[PDB]
Amino acid sequence: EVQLQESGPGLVAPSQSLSITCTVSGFSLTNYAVHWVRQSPGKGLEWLGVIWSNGRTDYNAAFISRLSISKDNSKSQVFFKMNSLQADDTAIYYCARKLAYEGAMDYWGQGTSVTVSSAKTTPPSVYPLAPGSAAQTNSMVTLGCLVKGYFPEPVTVTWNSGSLSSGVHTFPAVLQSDLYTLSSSVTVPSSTWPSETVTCNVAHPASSTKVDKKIVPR
Amino acid sequence: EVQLQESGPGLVAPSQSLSITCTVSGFSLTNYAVHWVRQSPGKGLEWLGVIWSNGRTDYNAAFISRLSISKDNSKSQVFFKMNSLQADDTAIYYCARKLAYEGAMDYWGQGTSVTVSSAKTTPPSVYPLAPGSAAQTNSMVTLGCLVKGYFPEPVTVTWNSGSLSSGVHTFPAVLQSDLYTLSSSVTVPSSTWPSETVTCNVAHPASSTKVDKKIVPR
Amino acid sequence: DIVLTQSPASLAVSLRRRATISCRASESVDGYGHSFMHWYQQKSGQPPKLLIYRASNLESGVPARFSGSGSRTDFTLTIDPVEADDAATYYCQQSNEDPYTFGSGTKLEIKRADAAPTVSIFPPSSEQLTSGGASVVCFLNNFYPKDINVKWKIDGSERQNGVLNSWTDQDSKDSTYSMSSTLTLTKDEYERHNSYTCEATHKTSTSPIVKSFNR
Amino acid sequence: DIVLTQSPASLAVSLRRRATISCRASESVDGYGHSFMHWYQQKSGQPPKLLIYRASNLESGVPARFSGSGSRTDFTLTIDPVEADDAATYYCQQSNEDPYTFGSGTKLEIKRADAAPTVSIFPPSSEQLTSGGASVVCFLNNFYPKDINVKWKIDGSERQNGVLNSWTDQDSKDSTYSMSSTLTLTKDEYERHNSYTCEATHKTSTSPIVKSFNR
Amino acid sequence: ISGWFRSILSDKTSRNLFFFLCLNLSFAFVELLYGIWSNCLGLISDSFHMFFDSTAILAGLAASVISKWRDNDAFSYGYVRAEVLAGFVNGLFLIFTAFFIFSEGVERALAVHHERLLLVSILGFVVNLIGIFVFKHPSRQILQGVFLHILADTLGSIGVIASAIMMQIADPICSILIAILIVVSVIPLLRESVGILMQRTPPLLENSLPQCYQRVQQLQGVYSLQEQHFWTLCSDVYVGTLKLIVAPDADARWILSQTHNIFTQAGVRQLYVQIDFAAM
Amino acid sequence: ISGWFRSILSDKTSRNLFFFLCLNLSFAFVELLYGIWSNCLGLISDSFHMFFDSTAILAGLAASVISKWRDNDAFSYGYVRAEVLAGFVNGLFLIFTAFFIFSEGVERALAPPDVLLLVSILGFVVNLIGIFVFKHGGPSRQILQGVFLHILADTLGSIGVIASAIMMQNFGLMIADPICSILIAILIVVSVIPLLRESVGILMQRTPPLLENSLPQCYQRVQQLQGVYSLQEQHFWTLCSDVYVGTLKLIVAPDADARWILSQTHNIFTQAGVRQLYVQIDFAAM
Repeated sequence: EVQLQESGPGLVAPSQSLSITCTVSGFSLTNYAVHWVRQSPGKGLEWLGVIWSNGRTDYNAAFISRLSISKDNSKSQVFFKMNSLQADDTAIYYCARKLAYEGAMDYWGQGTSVTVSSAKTTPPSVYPLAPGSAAQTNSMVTLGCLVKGYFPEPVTVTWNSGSLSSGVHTFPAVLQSDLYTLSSSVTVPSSTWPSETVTCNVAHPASSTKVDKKIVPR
Repeated sequence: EVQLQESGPGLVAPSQSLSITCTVSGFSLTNYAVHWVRQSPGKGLEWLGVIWSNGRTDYNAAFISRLSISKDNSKSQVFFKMNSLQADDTAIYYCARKLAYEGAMDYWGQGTSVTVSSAKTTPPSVYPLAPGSAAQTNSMVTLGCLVKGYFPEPVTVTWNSGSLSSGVHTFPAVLQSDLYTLSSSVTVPSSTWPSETVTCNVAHPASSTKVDKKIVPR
Repeated sequence: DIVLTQSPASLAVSLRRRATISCRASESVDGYGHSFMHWYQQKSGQPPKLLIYRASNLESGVPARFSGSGSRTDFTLTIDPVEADDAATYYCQQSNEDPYTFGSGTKLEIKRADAAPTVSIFPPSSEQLTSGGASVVCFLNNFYPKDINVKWKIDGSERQNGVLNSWTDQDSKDSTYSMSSTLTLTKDEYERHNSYTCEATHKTSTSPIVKSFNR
Repeated sequence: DIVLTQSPASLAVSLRRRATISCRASESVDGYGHSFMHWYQQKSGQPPKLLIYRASNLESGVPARFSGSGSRTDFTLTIDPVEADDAATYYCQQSNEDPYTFGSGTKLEIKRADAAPTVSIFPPSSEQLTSGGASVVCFLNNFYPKDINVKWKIDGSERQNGVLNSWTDQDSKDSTYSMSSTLTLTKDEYERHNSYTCEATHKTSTSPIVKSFNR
Repeated sequence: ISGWFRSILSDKTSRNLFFFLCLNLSFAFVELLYGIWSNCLGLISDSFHMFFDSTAILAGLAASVISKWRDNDAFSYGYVRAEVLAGFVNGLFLIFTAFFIFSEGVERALAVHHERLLLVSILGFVVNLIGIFVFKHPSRQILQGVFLHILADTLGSIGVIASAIMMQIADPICSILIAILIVVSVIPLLRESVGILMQRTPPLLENSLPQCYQRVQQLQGVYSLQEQHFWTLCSDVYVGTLKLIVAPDADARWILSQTHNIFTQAGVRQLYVQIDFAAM
Repeated sequence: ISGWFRSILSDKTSRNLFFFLCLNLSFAFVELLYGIWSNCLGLISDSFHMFFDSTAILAGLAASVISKWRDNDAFSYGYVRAEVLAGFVNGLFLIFTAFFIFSEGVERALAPPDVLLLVSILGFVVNLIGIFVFKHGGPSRQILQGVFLHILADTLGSIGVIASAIMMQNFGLMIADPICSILIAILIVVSVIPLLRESVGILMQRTPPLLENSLPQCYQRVQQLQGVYSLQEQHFWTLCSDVYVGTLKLIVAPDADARWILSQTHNIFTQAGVRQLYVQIDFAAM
């Protein structure tokens, strides 16, 4: 039941400030230190800092001039503030409960992706992908949901609101012309489509866009 | 995945020896102390002892003359041997992992009931329990499984091998004539009985008795 | 050793209220600002589960509605708000001295609106009659309170000789109780009468509930 | 700061075998018999999960098939037996010096028997067509190994201009991969041609897989 | 200056101590004058011995006033050790001169009567009797030595009485006698001061330390005891250090509190317990 | 006692002290013979002053021998402090004789009496070979320093006697005799001042002077450790020469890594020269 949840802006303009709030449950900030660690494809995992239960803070020396960590024990929140963000600060930021009496981090949050760019948020474009006519019906049939034209990362793509999970193959985003595209492939027995309803739910928290696209045969 | 499972004789003759083997998983015996604690309706929870990672053993001073705890790290087993078993030694015995750097017990085994008596192990007698005739069919219909004449505790009574669990009311055993009586009650929809199969499964590890009896209308 | 006394022995609290359990230690379990006192919860047919360690620290993963406080010899475990799952026996354990000792235990009872018992009756099965016995059993499920009266009528005859009552612990979901009232007889005793009735007297209604069968 | 180098960069291990990952520290991360080195596992789209702390201690609840060893500057993480779910990136982190630093990471790839790619095609939707674009997507699911070739045939014309390929991480149950090969065009470019074919070349068979549609 | 002249009138015991030291110094000056005028080596030896007794009292007062001082970066433990040092120095200055007295004796014994007024020996006897009567009943190793030395002064005054009545040469024998008496008087104070200064285990703590070690070993999760060092800082102030090895998961807070309780009951004011978690 | 003599010759300083003491005692027997030949007039005084010297070298040699004894239950730290005590006694010896030399000047200041100078010359040659032997006096630091200072004081006293005597006969200036003694007592007191200051500092449980200037930086480095809240009750003292003992209590976070804090604190104070370190660790409430 030990949980850490980060909430922060997905898109931050370069040289502005980034503020993330980590809310914790299942443990108290009165006896646990909380670390902040970012992970990027370039620099990999990278420790940023830690806040201790009495309010003592420690920082990575490379960030001591532009980083601050605060907390409030009553509401069980930890605040992460960074100043003068550049293009290399685009990363997944995680708040981590340190393992007790050890130098490792035993619990992690899901992380928030922060992209540092001057582009604007674009709501996603959701398109169904049905098999061409009825060729190759077989017993196994594949369908697709193309999410093209969103910015920035990420989006959650789900089929039938999580009731169906097997056969879901979601693909990572590809960047072209500053704009992001992805596809999600699902498979299902032929006795189920188009017998009942299947749908592609696309959630874009950056623009708060919810799409419930209905997949229909041609 | 931290788990402790005890295995020991449910029935122990008076003035004999009791030996329980606790198998641990999810943690090593090389860095955790294991406590042994017994619970009885008369004396409540009683702490018996602790074995440490190096093999140091501490005992309750009331059991210093008849208790011995050992272990082996390779198979992750802790051995608990008590001597001069008496009438008040019948209790549920648990091996518990110690909470690290504290005096508490963070994880517990399910416990083994140990009954110290001169009576012999009697396999249970399983009796079906259906409503008389078809009076008061209604929408909710109650069925029962009666366990008479077993010794000692426990018996695991399940319905459809545990597939159905809602509305299942198992009653505690009662002693009479040095033997034991137990009743299990289940509530099922009227359209479900006697439509499909409902069964009572009784497991008595003391006599190694397994029953998967069908419940049939009268 | 250090003797821990838990007051009250039993506690009855309603939904979304506050429950307070007190542990008294004969000697101080304090050392240098640390109170070596821990709180466990034991539900129905389960091993004890740690709630508090060192008298104020929540174990990782237990809900935030539990809290601990106290020092020296007086300790308090507080549940706020009280849920239906909190129906259990709560123990205090000191670890300041050898041996470790546990409290006597405080059973928390969940308070809710009264419910009429669902009453059913069951005659002996054919297998049990062929065995040599005859057990007639009345089940009273999903009721409140613990206090319930069961009477056995055999063609208008009251019998209190071979009746056994078995109670169940409070349910963790709907906070009700179950009662099994069984009577045992031999073949001639069962077959020399015809009608058997279980009578349920409960505080919900003045009129008792009748459940009868014949032969 | 202490630099941690993880070798190999990638590791391929079959089922039920032993996997060994080495972390080399620039300076000693030892103090008084304790090695302040920890091993994390990060699966597909998941936060890092702590496996080992202090170079030999398994975290509570992790499977026993993980083990750690080493001292000073050389440390070894051993997985035995290797399961399908163990396909992830494994990181070494030191906590002996400020700041905490992590290793580069070793990606463990699960080796299994080769599988032919299940190949499907999907033309642009009517809604995307009316929008102004046209995207044709060929999906290659459940194959082994990572290496695979995708070609696009347009009435017998080969095009490598507007094709984007997307890989997936190795599956945790069946240890396979997926390919999304998309092509984008405008209105007239899509409708001036009729037949579109996606071609799958894999090491499993010499004959490539043809998936075609018209209009 | 003038404040001290009126301060001792307000109190009584400090006035008695002032009278003690003043009479000691005055009679030391008198004996030195008479031994210079005469050739009474026994009288000169008693003068030197008491001279140093009065200096012992004065240095004890100075050591107390310095030990009252505060601690700082240089002196983290305070200036309490000065007390011990004062006593030690006294013994050294009581062993040097007395031994030198030995010299003058045996020297004279190999190769100037001047009776004049040799009756001052009974005056010294009366003064030393008054002194030991007044002193018949943290100031442990400051005034115990002074009591021993004034007892030795009484015995030495008896010896010089014998030498004077024999004079009417038995002076070297009484000189070496008082030297031996001074040495045997300063043996125990020197032994206590040497024991403290050598970082020895406190003698009042020695017999209770095996029980403390056994009780500490009994604590749950303790594996072994290492590097136990106990010493005396000043009077009834003991400093102790020890390293515990404990289980890898041991309750270190509880073990620390229990160890401190065990050694606090035994009289150790300052304790340092270093807890080391074992690998196995 | 048979094995004791082998131990004495095994050590460098112990054997040098034993040889110097034996040579002083042979010079002693020769002197005392010339005295019991009725020439004892100043001879026996010189003889007991030199016996006091022999006592000083005996104290130094005994301290050197005892300091190597194995530690026991009563003496947890061993017997190394016998070194420092020697440097305390020897210096405290050299002051005392200084005053007497001072006093000796007074004996020849008011009414100086004129009471064959060879024994001073042999004592001088003894003193030169002694200072040649003990040139190292610039655990055996306090022992060698005190013994070298004693040898230097005796050498100075021989210089003063010889200078006074050569102004007596060949030059005939009677005034210059007490002033030599006054000046040379002054010189020996100033010579023994530093050894006494260091010995008093060590025995007063004072912070080591070499360790004192690098201690705030160590405290700062311990403060920078992750999870350390505060430092208190830091006590550093000198056991024997170059051996420092330190104790300190840290308050830490309730979940701090105690193992790593202990290792880092021990490393920090080990680079500072502390040989025995006791770091108590106290976990805070919050």
